[PDB]
Amino acid sequence: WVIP
Amino acid sequence: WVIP
Amino acid sequence: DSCIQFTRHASDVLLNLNRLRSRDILTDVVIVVSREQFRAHKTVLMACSGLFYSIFTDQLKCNLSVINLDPEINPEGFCILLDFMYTSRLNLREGNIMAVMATAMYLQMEHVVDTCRKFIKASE
Amino acid sequence: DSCIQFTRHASDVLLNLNRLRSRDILTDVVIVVSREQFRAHKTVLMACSGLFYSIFTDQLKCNLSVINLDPEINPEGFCILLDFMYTSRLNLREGNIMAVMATAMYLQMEHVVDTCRKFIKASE
Ligand SMILES: O=C1Cc2cc(Nc3nc(Cl)ncc3F)ccc2N1
Ligand SMILES: O=C1Cc2cc(Nc3nc(Cl)ncc3F)ccc2N1
Ligand SMILES: [Cl-]
Ligand SMILES: [Cl-]
Repeated sequence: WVIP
Repeated sequence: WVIP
Repeated sequence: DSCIQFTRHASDVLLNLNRLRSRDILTDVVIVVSREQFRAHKTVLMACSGLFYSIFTDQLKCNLSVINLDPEINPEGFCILLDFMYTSRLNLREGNIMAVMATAMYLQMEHVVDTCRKFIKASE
Repeated sequence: DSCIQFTRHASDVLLNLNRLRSRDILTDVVIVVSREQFRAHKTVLMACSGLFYSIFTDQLKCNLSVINLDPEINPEGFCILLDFMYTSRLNLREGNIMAVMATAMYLQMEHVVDTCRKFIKASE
């Protein structure tokens, strides 16, 4: 999961 | 396009 | 094999599937979550959720155009997860995380259940 | 928004859609390319091809379960492109590049037409  |  | 691969292909496919959903093009099922209705594509739901995969591989249920979820399921939680299926983006907030996690457990969306567990653990 | 994003989601969705195709699950159209037949999902075809997008948004054609392509289309070229739609991988070879490019122009798959043009230019 990432900060888009 | 890339070499997978 | 000796194939070449287009990096952005899968993301571009998913963006186009979400555009078809927006435009109600070739949607083939209505998911009912108490008083709310959500239109979607069975194939996208099966590709994202172990529960929908089991439902639409059943010889009788594969033919239904309406699926009613358990009354304990929160419509906002379902909406957030449906948006995630079609976009890869999850709108996880303090005010919705419990409903989102409960819905993802029911729908059998293991990666979502994983990030919810981690965000909850961080607040404890 | 303040969403989080699961990097591998779109690739995982596409892998599952290809598993449904393998297993002939919820395929809803047959594409005929002379003597050959290919089963697929209309939504995946529309998401990848400008020609299929135009076909399945037409009020009459959206309801067809069989689509016959132009007799000039090469079945191997079509097969290679159908595999690309469901996997992001293109099996481009000296012996098939002309048929693949001609098929991608017909199907309106601009990124494929682009890599074919580049590979052809490199050999000249
Ligand atoms: O957490 C999850 C997400 C998820 C999706 C699927 N989907 C499919 N699985 C296979 Cl093997 N082939 C085709 C599919 F559409 C099954 C189980 C699970 N569990
Ligand atoms: O080279 C290409 C690939 C391609 C795919 C599509 N697909 C869709 N386009 C839109 Cl805007 N919304 C939903 C779709 F399924 C249209 C045109 C083109 N041209
Ligand atoms: Cl997930
Ligand atoms: Cl393309």
